[PDB]
Amino acid sequence: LSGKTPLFAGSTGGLLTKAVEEEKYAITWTSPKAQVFELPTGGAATMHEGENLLYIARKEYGIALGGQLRKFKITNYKIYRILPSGETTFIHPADGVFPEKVNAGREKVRFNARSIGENPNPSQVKFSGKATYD
Amino acid sequence: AQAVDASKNLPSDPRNREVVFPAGRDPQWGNLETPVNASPLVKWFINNLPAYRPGLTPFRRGLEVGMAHGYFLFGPFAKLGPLRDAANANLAGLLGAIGLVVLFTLALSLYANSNPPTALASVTVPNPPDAFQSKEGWNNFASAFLIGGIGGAVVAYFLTSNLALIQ
Amino acid sequence: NREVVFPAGRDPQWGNLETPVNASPLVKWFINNLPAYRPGLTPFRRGLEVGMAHGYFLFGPFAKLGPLRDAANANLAGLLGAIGLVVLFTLALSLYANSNPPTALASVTVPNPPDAFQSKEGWNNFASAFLIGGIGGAVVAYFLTSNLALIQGL
Amino acid sequence: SHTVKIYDTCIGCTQCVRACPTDVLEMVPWDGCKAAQVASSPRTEDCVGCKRCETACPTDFLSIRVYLGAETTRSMGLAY
Amino acid sequence: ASFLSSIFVPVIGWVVPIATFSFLFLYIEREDV
Ligand code: CLA
Ligand code: CLA
Ligand code: CLA
Ligand SMILES: CC1=C(/C=C/C(C)=C/C=C/C(C)=C/C=C/C=C(C)/C=C/C=C(C)/C=C/C2=C(C)CCCC2(C)C)C(C)(C)CCC1
Ligand SMILES: CC1=C(/C=C/C(C)=C/C=C/C(C)=C/C=C/C=C(C)/C=C/C=C(C)/C=C/C2=C(C)CCCC2(C)C)C(C)(C)CCC1
Ligand SMILES: CC1=C(/C=C/C(C)=C\C=C\C(C)=C\C=C\C=C(C)\C=C\C=C(C)\C=C\C2=C(C)CCCC2(C)C)C(C)(C)CCC1
Ligand code: SF4
Ligand code: SF4
Repeated sequence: LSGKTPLFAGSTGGLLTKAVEEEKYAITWTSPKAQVFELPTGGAATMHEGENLLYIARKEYGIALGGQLRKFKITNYKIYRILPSGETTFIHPADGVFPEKVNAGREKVRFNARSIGENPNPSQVKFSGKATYD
Repeated sequence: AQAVDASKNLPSDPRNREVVFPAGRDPQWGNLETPVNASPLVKWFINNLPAYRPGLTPFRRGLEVGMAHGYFLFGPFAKLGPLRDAANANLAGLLGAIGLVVLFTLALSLYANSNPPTALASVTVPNPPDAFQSKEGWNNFASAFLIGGIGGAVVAYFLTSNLALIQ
Repeated sequence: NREVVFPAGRDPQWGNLETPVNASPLVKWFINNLPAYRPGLTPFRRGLEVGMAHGYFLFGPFAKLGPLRDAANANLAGLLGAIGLVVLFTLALSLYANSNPPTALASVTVPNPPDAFQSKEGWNNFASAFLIGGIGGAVVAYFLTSNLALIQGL
Repeated sequence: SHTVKIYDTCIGCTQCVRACPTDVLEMVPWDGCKAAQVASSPRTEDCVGCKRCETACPTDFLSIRVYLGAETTRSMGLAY
Repeated sequence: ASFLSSIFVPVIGWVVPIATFSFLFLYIEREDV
């Protein structure tokens, strides 16, 4: 992970003890212009001219921030998951294409070929460990 | 125009000097360095308290902690408790104060046996505090709290009861 | 119904036998969680809790049955007599500690190795705590019994 | 943690994947020769049960469902 | 016979809660049950 931290004085809302112990997140993006943007949790900050990086508590804050970056026309937002051992994984886009646009490499999962009304009654699957939706 | 209006932008102005800073150098962190949190006076006081003092054994910490609390808890039970207007008013405070120390020591050893997660680090105390990160350290702390707490309450009882003779 | 008594572990070759008194759920907890076997304590804290229990125990026989029991200084004799007995108990630990004591044994009720009593340091720290807690337990029992009339008189 | 089940009545609106804050959903190609696409739920551990997708799906009854289940730190949205 | 109430009331209000809550707390916080 390489990038400049946005310039902000600091805030009570932000990283907490969970970050050291459990899966802190980090978002990365490149800017064309230095602009003022609202942080995910309180306040405002100034992004640098290129290769910004911000450490984040939850994945929801990063994607919520990405929607704000799209207002500034920045679509190269990347999110990572940082475990305490330092393992960093390219978490949000697994492949370069975004989730909205289809790609051949992906595969359907948890697809129920039946209609929703065709689900079985729960009495038929009691005392079996099965669930109706499965 | 007054010069105070012109100097508002300059950094030489006493206004523009900022007292508050981000926790450490990382601004992403939760805390904020403040004169209450990160002053040299407060840092010295908190870091040198028995819970944070360097080079002390866990038993010595609880004794210093217990002797304070035992000496403190005698007051409310004596003057404001029941039987406050009676010959045995001060005696009731000694028993009630020791009662909390037993209950307090129970919670300590009880919290100890349940695996305590950690002792956290903050701006006021940057290093990890002590060996309070294990059952062995917390258990010795509990036994020390009991001894000091019983002693501190007795001291407040001796001084308070025999205050007229001291005068 | 079927058998209740079993051999110690899987091996019947060994001496000990698993019995209700030896290997019940209740007895295993009490013995293993007594201070002499409780996990997560240092040698000092074990001796303190043990002595505190014994000083409180040993005060009674000297006071209510020793000489001068039917006198004004009865309860005082129990405190001094108990402390003298605790000191001898403390001295015995130092000798057993300073004589290279072999080992502590592991039985069925305490299956794991019992504690770090496998050295001179563990027993010596045990002895220092016995005197501190031992004298404390007796002093506590003295003030209660001497002032029991007041505590009830409240 | 949760379980997001996607049923046969999808039509490829792509509204569910957009509304998701945690990126639990994804649009994948369907083996249907004349079916353009279909949704998916590959990373279900990050579901936060906010039911925004159920509000977005325009079928008469929802092709997508979010069944609540065993909770965790991620599902409960605990930054601490 | 009235002295029984002087011994049974406090243990119900103090000893039994302390024993139950102390066991239950350590039981629920146990890692393996
Ligand atoms: C149901 C059981 C129960 C019982 C038996 C008691 C009994 C008592 N409570 Mg109590 N209490 C209870 C539940 C109970 N409480 C609950 C649920 C609450 C929460 C609302 C309270 C809140 C409460 C308050 C807020 C106060 C009491 C006080 C008292 C005492 C007042 C007696 C008196 O008239 O003046 C006093 C008469 C005396 C003879 C002096 C009493 C001296 C104490 C009780 C000696 C205790 C020594 C103790 C056992 C040491 C413990 C260590 C040991 C565990 C090893 C009395 C002993 C009052 C008090 O101050 O007691 C000191 C008081 O202020 N209670
Ligand atoms: C409601 C709570 C309460 C009560 C009733 C008392 C009562 C008492 N405290 Mg006390 N104290 C308290 C809270 C309390 N304190 C707190 C919060 C602290 C820590 C900050 C202390 C620290 C403390 C010390 C260090 C000493 C006492 C002493 C005394 C006794 C004075 C002797 C006497 O009987 O004179 C008659 C008493 C009165 C007419 C009323 C109380 C007057 C005292 C002097 C008040 C002192 C506390 C202070 C004003 C609290 C504010 C602290 C805050 C700014 C942080 C008295 C029984 C002394 C003692 O042991 O006695 C020999 C002593 O050396 N206390
Ligand atoms: C062996 C039998 C026996 C018994 C029962 C006693 C009993 C007594 N003797 Mg004595 N005596 C004996 C033999 C005995 N004597 C002999 C053989 C001699 C000749 C040397 C004497 C010479 C003698 C003298 C010269 C004096 C006494 C005195 C006393 C009294 C005080 C005891 C005391 O302070 O000890 C304190 C005892 C202890 C600190 C230890 C007590 C051990 C407890 C009871 C153990 C209990 C175990 C428990 C139940 C099990 C726990 C189970 C667990 C799982 C919970 C008491 C009545 C004194 C007195 O004046 O008499 C009135 C006195 O001055 N004795
Ligand atoms: C100003 C100020 C302040 C205040 C302070 C205070 C008020 C204090 C406290 C006080 C206290 C709280 C004190 C106490 C003390 C106590 C003592 C003095 C104790 C004693 C003890 C003893 C001596 C004991 C002993 C013993 C033992 C241990 C055992 C055996 C027995 C005997 C008894 C021997 C503060 C910090 C807040 C803040 C800042 C400023
Ligand atoms: C039922 C039962 C039983 C019984 C039991 C018993 C009988 C008990 C014992 C008892 C005892 C045996 C008790 C004791 C206790 C003691 C105590 C209570 C102590 C105290 C202490 C203290 C408090 C101290 C403190 C101090 C110190 C340490 C130092 C300084 C000083 C002072 C004082 C502060 C048995 C188990 C057998 C079996 C089973 C069942
Ligand atoms: C529980 C238990 C057990 C059992 C036990 C029994 C059952 C019994 C014992 C017994 C014993 C072990 C006893 C002891 C006793 C002793 C005595 C009897 C002593 C006395 C002494 C005297 C009387 C002296 C006094 C004095 C002093 C100390 C000093 C100064 C001088 C005079 C002379 C004053 C066992 C071991 C198995 C294990 C653990 C637990
Ligand atoms: S029907 Fe629902 S799941 Fe299917 S594409 Fe439209 S919004 Fe997505
Ligand atoms: S509850 Fe709905 S919107 Fe929220 S993560 Fe799950 S599928 Fe997406």
